[PDB]
Amino acid sequence: TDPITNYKPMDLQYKTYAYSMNELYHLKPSLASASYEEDPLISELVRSLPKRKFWRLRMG
Amino acid sequence: GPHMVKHPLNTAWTLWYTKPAVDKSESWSDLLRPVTSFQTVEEFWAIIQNIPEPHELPLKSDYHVFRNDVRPEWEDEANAKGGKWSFQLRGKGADIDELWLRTLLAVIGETIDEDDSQINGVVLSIRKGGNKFALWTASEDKEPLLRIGGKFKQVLALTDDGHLEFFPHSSPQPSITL
Ligand SMILES: [Ca+2]
Repeated sequence: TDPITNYKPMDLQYKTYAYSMNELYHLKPSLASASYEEDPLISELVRSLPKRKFWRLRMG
Repeated sequence: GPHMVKHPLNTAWTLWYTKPAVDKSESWSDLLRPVTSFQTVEEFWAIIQNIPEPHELPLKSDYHVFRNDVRPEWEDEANAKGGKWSFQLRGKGADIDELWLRTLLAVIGETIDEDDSQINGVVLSIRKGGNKFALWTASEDKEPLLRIGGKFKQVLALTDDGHLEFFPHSSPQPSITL
């Protein structure tokens, strides 16, 4: 949580959505909360990710 | 359960992976695929928490996170006239997971990009000589590149001794060093 983590440009002309790093951190899933787990869009998106073998972690 | 109220991102983004080769006969095109696309903060977190962290990745693999209409290839029209700010981590002592995450947050958060967007995507490369972070820009406009590079330096928490190099895609010496 160094200063850059609160930085974000203000009064953007050509963009609508900007977030500082700490604002994005604040939206991360929290300890012991099922809001993400129970969200059916989130659940389906995670299920659409590749199986573990895809990443070829075994190659080191 | 119920849907969370999502927080939109300014553009959609796609995560790509380059796999390491397992056979002498695999080409680059065989080794790269787009994995998943997203346009909310919450979808981003769910992806990041369910794919391997950087410290898990094998040698000669890459994560690429690019705007959904740009391929992570310099041939792409959006990249071909541009380049990348590059940083190499000589050493495994840095927390590559947090450096990568901070970079991603800065990118999807639109914090270090110019208002008139220059950033097309960002690439994590796992390499024997040392791992690399690359921030891909659409142009070589010097003044916008300097502001992006300085902010990238702050995101990565480098001291003056640590150096970012900008490489125009049309090659291999750097044209700017910070
Ligand atoms: Ca971790």
